[PDB]
Amino acid sequence: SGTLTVTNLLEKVDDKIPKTFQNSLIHLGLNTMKSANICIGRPVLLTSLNGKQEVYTAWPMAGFPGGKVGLSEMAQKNVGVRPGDAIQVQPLVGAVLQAEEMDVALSDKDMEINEEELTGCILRKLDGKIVLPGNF
Amino acid sequence: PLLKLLPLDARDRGTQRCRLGPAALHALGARLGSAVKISLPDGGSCLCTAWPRRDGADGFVQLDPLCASPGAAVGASRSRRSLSLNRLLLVPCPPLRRVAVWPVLRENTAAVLEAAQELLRNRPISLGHVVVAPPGAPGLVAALHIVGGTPSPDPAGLVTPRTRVSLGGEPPEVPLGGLSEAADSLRELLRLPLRYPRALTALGLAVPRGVLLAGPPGVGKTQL
Amino acid sequence: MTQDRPLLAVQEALKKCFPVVEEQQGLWQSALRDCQPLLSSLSNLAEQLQAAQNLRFEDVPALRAFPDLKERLRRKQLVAGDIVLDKLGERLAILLKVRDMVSSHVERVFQIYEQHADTVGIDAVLQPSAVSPSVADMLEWLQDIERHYRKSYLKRKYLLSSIQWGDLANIQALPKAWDRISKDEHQDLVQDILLNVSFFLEE
Ligand SMILES: Nc1ncnc2c1ncn2[C@@H]1O[C@H](COP(=O)(O)OP(=O)(O)OP(=O)(O)O)[C@@H](O)[C@H]1O
Repeated sequence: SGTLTVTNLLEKVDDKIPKTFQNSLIHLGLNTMKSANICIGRPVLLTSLNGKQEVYTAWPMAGFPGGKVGLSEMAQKNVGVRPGDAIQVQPLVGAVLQAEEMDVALSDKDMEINEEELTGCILRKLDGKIVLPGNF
Repeated sequence: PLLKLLPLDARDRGTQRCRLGPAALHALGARLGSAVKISLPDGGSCLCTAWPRRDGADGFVQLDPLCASPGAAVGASRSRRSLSLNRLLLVPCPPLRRVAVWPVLRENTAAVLEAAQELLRNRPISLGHVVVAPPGAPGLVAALHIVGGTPSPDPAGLVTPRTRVSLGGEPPEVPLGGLSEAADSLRELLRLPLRYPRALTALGLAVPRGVLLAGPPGVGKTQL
Repeated sequence: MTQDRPLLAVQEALKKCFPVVEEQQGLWQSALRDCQPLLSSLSNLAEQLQAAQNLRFEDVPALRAFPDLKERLRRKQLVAGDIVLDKLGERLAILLKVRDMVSSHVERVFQIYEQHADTVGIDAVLQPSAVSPSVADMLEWLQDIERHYRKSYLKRKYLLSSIQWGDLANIQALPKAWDRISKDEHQDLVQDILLNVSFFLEE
């Protein structure tokens, strides 16, 4: 009742996924998502065996082999996931609130960058992303 | 019970929507879109529509003041004040048949009347209230002041697509001495090109229009 | 059983309301795709008419055997301008019909909810599901669609009503103010709502 198995995301299919949910997305089968009471568009919380966590958005896939959560490769690096492992998926009953101050630490150091339009690229491509300390 | 105040999202800006939790909607007994009068903490009041939060969590209040008392747009929430629930009321809205508005235009009668009908379409409004146009609105009306109505919007009411819109109107420093001698020398020149509704076109010429002020740096020429 | 009929009365009203919005969105995109080469042609005619207005027709030494050329050339150029503008008023009438029937269907949905309001609770409206969003989300999205259609129609109507043949810098700037109207809106609004409600519609 919560332990599923990871797989890669079905390719193509980019004309049936709304544009606001592009970079924050997992895919699930309809009977699996009906079983563990997850709704469409609501966030879910993912916990691995190492105790690393992530908050993403569910989409009805209508296809993925029943019992298979689909994640991208950045998610698999961020939680720490090889394809063929176990993961814990839960729905969120609490509250999500608007952030106002986010201390980010740049990794490495490329050309020091125009800061304000780097902030414009951050706030344009990442919108509605639920943040945790330690995520990339 | 105390509820917090939060700044509004980018989808509630200019929509007249109040975002409440489910326990406050159970205590108010309101449906979706019903009229809620909010008595503000720093004086004044506003009128809003009740819509639920997506999260389902109770203990938070957001509000967008569009129909406001004049000089009561104090809904900025930097200091995070808390509102009590005893200050929100469920207000019945009968439909109206005639309104009376006074428009504040941006810097003919039919375009101003068409822009008033278009702004006030399907909204709850009260008496002595300013309706502010949203940013990016088409047209020329920037604000409306509500003056009167025949089913009497003192406990407020709803404009309908078949109501009538009519236009009435009733809107209810250092002196520096020492330059007195030269202050009126300026007026004996400049008063005559200030009382000119093309009257000097009709009879006369134009006294000069090109004055020059001179003096030492510090006698207060710019303040004159 | 007693409360079974009120909620399914609102749900078939939403099921009737959404494909109407899909059909008029297709009509709106066809009219907006038709409007652009007419505006480019009107900018070309404004260039030709300003270049004719700059010039004197007696100092040119070849053009003395035809001493009436200016009003004949001006008459033809302005007969082509009237053709383009009547074609443009036809596109504006198509956008008006789209706006009117979308607003009537949304008002019908809110009227049937107001009739069946107090029987169903708040908690039946707020409940989501694994195939469908809640009733309150879909009503809010319908209200957003109606407000977007009203605002875009009046912005395009006032831009089309400010065209005069005594000021010609306006006619050469019209082309980019139309693209600035189309770039200021919420991008991909109707398609995201229809993709969210398609699982509720097909079931
Ligand atoms: N009656 C007065 N006559 C002269 N100065 C005054 C008088 N009353 C106040 N002041 C002082 O003069 C200041 C006004 O300075 P102001 O900027 O007008 O100077 P200015 O003569 O225009 O300067 P500048 O020559 O640099 O343009 C006031 O802020 C005040 O400190």
